[PDB]
Amino acid sequence: RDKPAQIRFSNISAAKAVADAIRTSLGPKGMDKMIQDGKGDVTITNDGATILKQMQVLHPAARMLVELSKAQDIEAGDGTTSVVIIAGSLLDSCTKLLQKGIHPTIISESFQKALEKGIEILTDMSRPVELSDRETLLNSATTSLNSKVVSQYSSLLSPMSVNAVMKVIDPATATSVDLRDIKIVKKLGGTIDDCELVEGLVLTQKVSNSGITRVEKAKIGLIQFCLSAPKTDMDNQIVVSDYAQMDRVLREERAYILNLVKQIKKTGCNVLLIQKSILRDALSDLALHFLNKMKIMVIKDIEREDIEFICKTIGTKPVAHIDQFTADMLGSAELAEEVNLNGSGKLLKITGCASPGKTVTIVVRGSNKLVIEEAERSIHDALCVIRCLVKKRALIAGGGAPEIELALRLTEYSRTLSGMESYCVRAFADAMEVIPSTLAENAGLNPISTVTELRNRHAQGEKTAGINVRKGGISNILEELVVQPLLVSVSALTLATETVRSILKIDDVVNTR
Amino acid sequence: GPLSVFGDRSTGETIRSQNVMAAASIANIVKSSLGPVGLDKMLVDDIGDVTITNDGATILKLLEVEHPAAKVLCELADLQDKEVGDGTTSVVIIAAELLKNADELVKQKIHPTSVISGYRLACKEAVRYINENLIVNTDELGRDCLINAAKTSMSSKIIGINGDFFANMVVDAVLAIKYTDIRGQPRYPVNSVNILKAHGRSQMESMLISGYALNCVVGSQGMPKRIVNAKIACLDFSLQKTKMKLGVQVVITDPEKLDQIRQRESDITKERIQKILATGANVILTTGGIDDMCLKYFVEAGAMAVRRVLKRDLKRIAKASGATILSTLANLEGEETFEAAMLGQAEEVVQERICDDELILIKNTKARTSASIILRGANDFMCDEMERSLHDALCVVKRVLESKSVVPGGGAVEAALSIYLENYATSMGSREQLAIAEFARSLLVIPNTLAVNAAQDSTDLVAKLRAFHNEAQVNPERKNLKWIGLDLSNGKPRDNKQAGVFEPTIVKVKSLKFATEAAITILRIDDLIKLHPE
Amino acid sequence: VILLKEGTDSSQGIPQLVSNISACQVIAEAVRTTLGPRGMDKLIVDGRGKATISNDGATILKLLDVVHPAAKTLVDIAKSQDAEVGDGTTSVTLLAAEFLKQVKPYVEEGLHPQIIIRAFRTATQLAVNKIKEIAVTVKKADKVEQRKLLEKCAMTALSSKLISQQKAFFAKMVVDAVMMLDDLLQLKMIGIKKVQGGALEDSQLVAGVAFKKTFSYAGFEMQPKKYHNPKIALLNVELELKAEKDNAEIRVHTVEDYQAIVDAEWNILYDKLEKIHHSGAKVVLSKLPIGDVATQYFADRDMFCAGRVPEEDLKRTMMACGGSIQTSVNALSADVLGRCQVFEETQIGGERYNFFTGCPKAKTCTFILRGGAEQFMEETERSLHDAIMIVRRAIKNDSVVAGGGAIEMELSKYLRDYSRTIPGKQQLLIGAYAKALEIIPRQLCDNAGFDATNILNKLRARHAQGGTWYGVDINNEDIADNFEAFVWEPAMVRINALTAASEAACLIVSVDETIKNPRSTV
Repeated sequence: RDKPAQIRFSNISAAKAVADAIRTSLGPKGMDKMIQDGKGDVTITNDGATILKQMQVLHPAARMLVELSKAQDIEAGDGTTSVVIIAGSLLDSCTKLLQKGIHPTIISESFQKALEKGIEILTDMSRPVELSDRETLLNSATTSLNSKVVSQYSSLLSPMSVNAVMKVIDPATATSVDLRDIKIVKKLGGTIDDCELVEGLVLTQKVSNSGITRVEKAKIGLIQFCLSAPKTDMDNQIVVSDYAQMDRVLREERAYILNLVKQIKKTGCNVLLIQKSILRDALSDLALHFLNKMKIMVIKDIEREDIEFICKTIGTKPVAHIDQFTADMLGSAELAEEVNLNGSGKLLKITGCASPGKTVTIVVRGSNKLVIEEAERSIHDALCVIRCLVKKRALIAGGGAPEIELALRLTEYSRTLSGMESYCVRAFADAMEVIPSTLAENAGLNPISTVTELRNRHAQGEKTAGINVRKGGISNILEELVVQPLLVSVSALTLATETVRSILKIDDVVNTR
Repeated sequence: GPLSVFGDRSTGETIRSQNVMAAASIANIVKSSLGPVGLDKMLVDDIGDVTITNDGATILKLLEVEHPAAKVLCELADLQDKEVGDGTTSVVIIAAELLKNADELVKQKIHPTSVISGYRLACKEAVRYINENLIVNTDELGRDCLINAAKTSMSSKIIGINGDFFANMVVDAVLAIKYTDIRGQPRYPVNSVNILKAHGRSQMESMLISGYALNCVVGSQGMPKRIVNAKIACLDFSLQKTKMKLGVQVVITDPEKLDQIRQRESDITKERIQKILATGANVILTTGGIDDMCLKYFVEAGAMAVRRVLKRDLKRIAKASGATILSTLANLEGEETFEAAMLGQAEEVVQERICDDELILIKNTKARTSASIILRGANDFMCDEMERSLHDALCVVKRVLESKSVVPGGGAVEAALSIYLENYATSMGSREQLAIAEFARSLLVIPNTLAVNAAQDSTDLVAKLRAFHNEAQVNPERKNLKWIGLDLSNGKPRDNKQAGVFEPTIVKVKSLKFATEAAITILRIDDLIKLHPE
Repeated sequence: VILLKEGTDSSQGIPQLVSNISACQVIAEAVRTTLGPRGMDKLIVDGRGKATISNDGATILKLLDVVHPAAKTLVDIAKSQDAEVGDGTTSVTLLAAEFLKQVKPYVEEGLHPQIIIRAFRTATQLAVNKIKEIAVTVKKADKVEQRKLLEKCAMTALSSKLISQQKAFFAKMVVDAVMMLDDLLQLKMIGIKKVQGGALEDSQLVAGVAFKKTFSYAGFEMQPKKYHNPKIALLNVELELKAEKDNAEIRVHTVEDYQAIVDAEWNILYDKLEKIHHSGAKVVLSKLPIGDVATQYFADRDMFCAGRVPEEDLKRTMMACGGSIQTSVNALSADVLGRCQVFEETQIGGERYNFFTGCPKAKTCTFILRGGAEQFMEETERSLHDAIMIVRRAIKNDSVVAGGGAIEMELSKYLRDYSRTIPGKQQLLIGAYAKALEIIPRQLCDNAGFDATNILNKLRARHAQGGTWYGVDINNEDIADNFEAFVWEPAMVRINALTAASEAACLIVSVDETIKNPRSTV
C-alpha cells in the first residue's frame, strides 16, 4: 500500500506551502502583509498568529499551525511568524527521512530525543537576568517591538511598557502577572505622538452637566442601585381616588427624591457615579436639577464587571442601599477633568487618587484605526514578552546565534551518533538553518555567504557575535541590544516539536459531515 | 503546492503601483480645487442632487471608493478638514506625489527601511525648520490680519470678489462671542454662532445680526410681535396637557370627584401659567408643545410663547441674554416657585420678515454681544457654499487667535522649505541624503498646481523664488529674500504681506505630520491577499 | 443630430498621452530580464497548443499582440530592428520606453513637443556621430585576426543569448561555415537539418551538402550506397510514364499500330535512360518524380536515382558541387555534370540523410545540429540565425563596439558632461535624455540580482577621468576594462538603435488625440 504515504506527502507539502506563504514577516526586519476580508474591513498585520487567523482556509494542516500559534501566543506572545517556519522546515527535513526508509514511529522517537538534547542546548546557552534591571528588559521589549510596524517611535513605546510592569505588580515575587490589570483604550484619530499614560483610569461618558466640568480634590461617590421613582421589585399600581391624593402623590414623590439627594449631599459627596441598568433604571432629571443646585457632577450607565477597577483605583466602594452609604467610603482623587480630542469626543480622566490602585490604563491615537490596531497588538505582545521575562529569568540574544549553534551542535551529535538515528539527527542539524537563511534573505543579503560565516563563527565556539542588520553581516549582538528571553525560544521549540510529533504520527485524513 | 489561501495574491510592485494608481486617480480629480485660482467642480448625486463644492473634503466625501489605500486617503482628507479645515485639497495631492516619488525610488531597488526612516526624520526636520527659521510677528497686525486670513480662505471660494464687507463681518462676529477658557487665554465656542440662510436677493443682501435669530416664529398673530423690554423665561419643561405618571390608574366609586379631576388636568398647567405670568413674563421659550389653553392665556397676557424650541440654541441664547435653563420651578426644596432675578436680558424681540417669511429675532442681549449671520443668496446651493466657506474661515481664524503665529504663503513656505532641505541634507551623506533630497523636490507640486490652475510659467517663477531663497540661505547677508513668496494675482514674487496671504504655522505642521505618517504607513506595505468574498 | 456616427469616442490632451506612456511602460516591462548572458527565459501558449519559447526580444514582441497605438509602434520598431540587425532588440525597446517614462512628468507642467523633439533629434544625431567616430575595429585586414574577431563578436552575440559553454566552439563553426561561401552571401544557401537525439556539442558543419532522402517506391536497396568519386547530374525532368503534354490524343486503326505506339513510349523512356547512363553520371537528382521502371533500371545498372527534391536543396547542390541544373538530357556533356569524391546514404539519428561531400567547390553549407527538444533546437537555431545575421552585417564593415554596458555608459557620460553648455529647457531635457541613457547595465545587474546602484556609481567614477571601455562582469560581479574581455558587437546596431529610438520618441510625443471608429468591420 502506498496511498497513505501519498496522503502524508500531500499534507507535508501543503504545510510547507502554507508556511512559505508568510516568509517575509519575521524578526527585526520583517515586512507587513495586507489581509482584506470578504467583509468591509481590512487589516495591516505583522504578528504571525493574527495573519494565520484571518485566512479562513479549509485545509487541516494550516489550522493545526494556527492553533499552535495561538498556544504559543498564550505561552509567550511574540513573533509567532517563526514557529510556522520551523515546523515547515522540520517537515521538509523529515521528508528526506521518509524517503530514506525511516518508519514514522522511529521518526517521532528521533524528534523526541532531539527535543531532549535541544532543551539542554538552549538551557546552557542562556544566562540569568536581573529583575528591575532597566536595560535588559528595555532591550528585550524593544527588540520584541522591532518585529512590528511601530518601530519608528520605539523610543516612546518602550518607556510606557516598562513603566507598566513597574506600576502594575510588585517586583518582589509573582512568577506570573495578571494581564487584565493592564488596561488600554483605542481611539480613532489623533497621532502616535498623542499616545500617553495615566496611573489612573479614564471613563467614557461625559458629565450630564456643563456647569461643573473639571473638579479638583473631589470626594468621589459611586452608586449602583436604583434612583428612579419609588417602585417595588414586584408589580403594583398606586391608585388615586381624588385631586387631594394626586397632590399628595406629587408632593411625596418630590419629598422622597429630595430626601435621597439630601442624604448623599450630607454624606459629603462631590461627584456621583451611577451604574447601568434596565427595567426602571437609576437616574432622574430631578436628580440632575438638584445636583446642579448643589454643584455636583454625575456619570451614568456604567458597566458591571468594571466595578473592581474603579473601586481599587479610587477607593469608593459599591453600595446597593443608602443606609450602607457612608462618608468614609469616598474615594478622593486630586483632579477629575474632562479633556477634548479636537472635536473627537470628551472623556473623563481620574487623577491623583488617594487609594492604592493596582490597575493602569494607557491611551493610543493615530491617523487611522489600522495603525492603532497594529500598535495595540504590538504593545500586547510586548506585555507578553515581559510576563514571560518575570515568569522565569533567563535570556538569549538574537543575531541568528541560537539556531545555528543548535544546528552545529546537533551536527556534532550526529557525528557522535550511530544507527538509523544518526542521519535523523543530521537532518535536525540541517533544519535550524532556515531561520538564519530567511533573516539574511529579507535583509537583502547573499544568504550563502553570511549564513556560512555565522556557521563558521559558531564552529569557532565564540558567541555574542551574530547576524547584524546594521553592520550588514555577522557581528556583535550585545551592542545591538538584540535579546529575547530563553523562555520564548524554549516554548517555541517545545510547542513546535510536540506539534510535529503529532504531525508525523498523523497520516490519515477522512472527510465527514 | 498551490497556496491554500483560496483567494487572490498579487506580488511585486504591481499593488504598490496600484496604490500609486489609486493615489493617482483621485488626486488630479480633485486637483482643480484649491488656491486663489481654483475653479469649481460640479457633482451630480445619483438622485439628481447637483452640488457646488471647492474644498477638498466636501468634494471627496460623497465619492464611493473601494480601493483600500484610497479609502485611507479619504478619511485622511476628512480629518484634515475636521481638525484644521484649511488646505482642504492640498494634503491628498501632497501625499499622492510623495507616494509617486517613494514607489519610483523603491523601483530603483533601495531598502524600504532606509526610505521609511528618511520619511520620519524628514518630517521631523521639516517641522523643526518651519518652527525656527520663519518666525514673524502678528502683533504688528490685528483686526486686519483676520481680514487677510478670511481673504485667503475665500480665495478659491465663491465670494472671493466681495471680501471687503464679509471679512469685516466675520471678524466682528468672532469678536462678538470671544470667551475665555483658562482665565488668561481666549476661548471660542465653535458652532455656537448659528448661520441661518435664505435664498435671498444677493450676497450683498446678507446682514449680520448683533443679537440672535432663531429658526423659530411667533406661534400666533394674537401675541404682540415686538415686546418693548425683554425679560426672557427659558424652559425645558413640556408645557403640554399635564400627565401625572405612567403608572397610575383611577378607581372612583364616588362620582362627585370625577368631574373635578377633569378640572385638575388644566389647573396645574394653568396654575403654573399664572406663576409664569405673575412675574410680568415677556417671552416664553419651551421645547414642549403649547396647546390652545396656554395659547389663549398667553394671548390674554400678550407674552410670546414658542414651542418645539431646540436645546443647544436655547442654552446659547440663555447664556447670551443672561437667562437661565429651567426644567421645573422647584427650588432647593419642594417649593416650586418662579424667580424674577434670572430673567433673560435683551432689548426687544421681533418676528421680522426677511424675504417672504418671518422668524424670531433677538436684539442686543445685554451686558455682552452675540454673533449670528443671515446668509441671503441668489439660491440655496451657493448659499450653502458661503456656509461652508465661512465655517472654514472661522476655523482658520480660531486657529490663528488660539496661537498667535502665522507665516506668509502662496508657495513662500513651500519654496523656502524646499531650498533649505535641498541645501540641507548633508547631515547624513548616506542612503537617506537622497531621501531628504526627494523631500525637498516633492514640495514642487504646490507651485505646480497653483501655476496650472493659473496658467503661469511655472519654471520661471519657481526658479526665481528658489534662487532668491537659496541666495538668502547660503548668503545670509541679504536675508530679506527669505521674506518673499509667489502670488498668482499677477504671477509675482512679492512680500506676501501686502496681499495679506498668511496661514497658521500649525496648519502646515499638522498637514505635514499626517502626510508623512500615511506615506510611511503605505511604504511599509508590500503584499496583499484578496480573500474570497462572502 | 449627432455630429459623427454613433459609437465613436476620443481621448485628448495630457490624459491621452499619459495613457500612451503607461501602455509603453507596460509592454516594456514584459521583457525586463531577457537580455544578458544570465538571461531568464519566457514562454507563450497559443490556441493551437504550439507553445513557443524564446529570449530574443523582437521575436518575443511578435509573439505578443496589442491594440494600443504606441505599443504597436514599439513592436513594429522591434520588427524593423530585427530585420535590420537582429540583436539587442530588447535593448532598443527598453531604452525608448524609459526615455518616454523619464519624460512623462514633464507633460504636466509647461513644455511643448517642439523643444523635446528638437532635443531628441539633435542628441540622436550627435550620438550617432559619436558611434561612428569611436567604434573599435581590427584595422588589420589579415585573415587570422579577421576570423578571430568574427568569432569574438559571435561569442559576444552569445554573451547575452542562451548557450554559454559552446561560444568559441560555435563561433569558429559558423565563421568557417560562412568562409566556405562566396561574396554574394546568399541567405538561401545555408542548409539546416535539425536532428533528433545527439548532444548539443554534436552539432556540426557539412562541408558538402546533405539533405533528407524523400520517399521512394519499391526496387530500392539494391543501389550501391557508396562511391569513391561519383559524378552528379542535376535534373528537373520527369522519369515517369506520362502523356506527352497532357493534351495529346492518339488515333490509330489496328492492333499493330497500338503495339507500335506503346513500345514507342517505352522506347522514349529507355532512350532517356540510355542517354543518362551513357552520359557517365552515377547519381541523378530532380524535383520530378522518378518512375519505378527507372529505379529498377538504375539498380540493375548499379546507379542511384532520386526525385521530388525540393528546389533549395538542388540550388545548394548546384552552388556547391559545381554542376548545372538540367531540364533536358539531349545535350548532356562534361561541363554540365557535377562531380564529388564521396557519396553515402548515412544514418544520423534514426534518419536516412543523403550525404554528398568531396566536392572541391563549396559555396553552401548544411548545418547538422543535435539535440533532444524541438523547441530547444528551434531556439538554438534561432540564435544561430541571429549570429548569421550579425556576422553578415559586420563582415562588410569590420568596426565594432564593446558589449557589457561599457559603451552605453561612455555615451551617457559624454552626453552628461556635454549637457552643461547647452542652454535652458533644452539642457534640462537633454540631461533627462542622458539620465535615461543609464539603465541597460543597471538592468543587467538587477537581472543577476546585483546592487546595480553601487555598480553604476563605481563605473561612472571610473569612466569619468580614469579610462574607458569599463564593463560589468557577472561571474566576477565587478567593473574593469571588459573590452579586453572581448565582448564586442557592431556599431551600426548602435546607429540603428538611435535612429529607431529618435523615431519612436518624436512619434509618440507628437501624439495629441485619437478618434476611434465603432469598428463594425469585425
